[PDB]
Amino acid sequence: YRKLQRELEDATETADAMNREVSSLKNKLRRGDLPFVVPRRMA
Amino acid sequence: ASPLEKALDVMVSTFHKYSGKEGDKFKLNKSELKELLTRELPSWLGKRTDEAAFQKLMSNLDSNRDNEVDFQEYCVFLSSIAMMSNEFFEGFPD
Amino acid sequence: MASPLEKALDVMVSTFHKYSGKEGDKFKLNKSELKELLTRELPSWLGKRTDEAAFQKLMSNLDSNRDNEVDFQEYCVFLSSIAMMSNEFFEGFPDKQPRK
Ligand SMILES: [Ca+2]
Ligand SMILES: [Ca+2]
Ligand SMILES: [Ca+2]
Ligand SMILES: [Ca+2]
Repeated sequence: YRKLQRELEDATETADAMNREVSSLKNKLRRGDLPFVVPRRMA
Repeated sequence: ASPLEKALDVMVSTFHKYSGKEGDKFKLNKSELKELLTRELPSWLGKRTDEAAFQKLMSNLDSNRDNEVDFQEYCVFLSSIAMMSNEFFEGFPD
Repeated sequence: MASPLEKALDVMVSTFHKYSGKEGDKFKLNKSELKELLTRELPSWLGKRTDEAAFQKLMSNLDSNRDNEVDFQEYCVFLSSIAMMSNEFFEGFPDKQPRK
C-alpha cells in the first residue's frame, strides 16, 4: 500500500471533467461518428 | 485477444464482482467501492486507515451526484490511478 | 500478490509506451503510433472504415487539446469508452447468465 494519505483523493479532484470527456467520446462512438472504431462490442 | 483487450475485460468483470452485492445491480455504493478498493487495489490504500479520505474519494468519483459510482465513473477512477502509474513510469529515468 | 485489476492497469501503461516511445515525443502517440497500437492491440474494436480519412477523424477527436498527439490522459478517455462498450454487452445478459 502507499506511503502517504490522500493520493487517490488528489488524483480524482478533476473527475468531473474527465467524465464529461468520456461521455463526449462515447457518444461520438455510439452514434457512428468515428467509424474507424465499432459503435458496439462485436465478435 | 491481446493483453490490452483482456485487461479491459478485467475492468468490466471486476466491477461486477462487487456492484451486484447490494442495491443497484450495476453501480457501486460506498460499501461496495470500499471492498473493491481494499481487495482488488490494495496497492493504492493509504498508509493509515482513513475513513474521511475514503468518503472524499467517493464524493470525487460520483460526478453525476447520485450517491453511487457507475461503470463510467469507475473507469474514470481507474484512469486516474493509471495516470499516476504513468507519471511514475515516465518520471524517474536513470 | 497483484490482483488481475492491478495487472490490467499496468498493461494500460505498458502498452501505451510500447508505441509512444517509437518516434518523436516519446511520451505521446503520434498518428503512426496510435494507428499501430489500435491495429495491433485493439483489433477486435476496429470498425468498418479503415481509410486514412477515417483514421484522421478518430485522431482528431482523441486529440482534445489539439497538439497533434494523443497523450496518456487522452488515451485513457478512449480506453474508458471501449470498456464501457464491453460493459453494455455484459449488462445486456440476465444476471445468472452462465460464465467461467
Ligand atoms: Ca450495487
Ligand atoms: Ca454517480
Ligand atoms: Ca511518440
Ligand atoms: Ca493531444
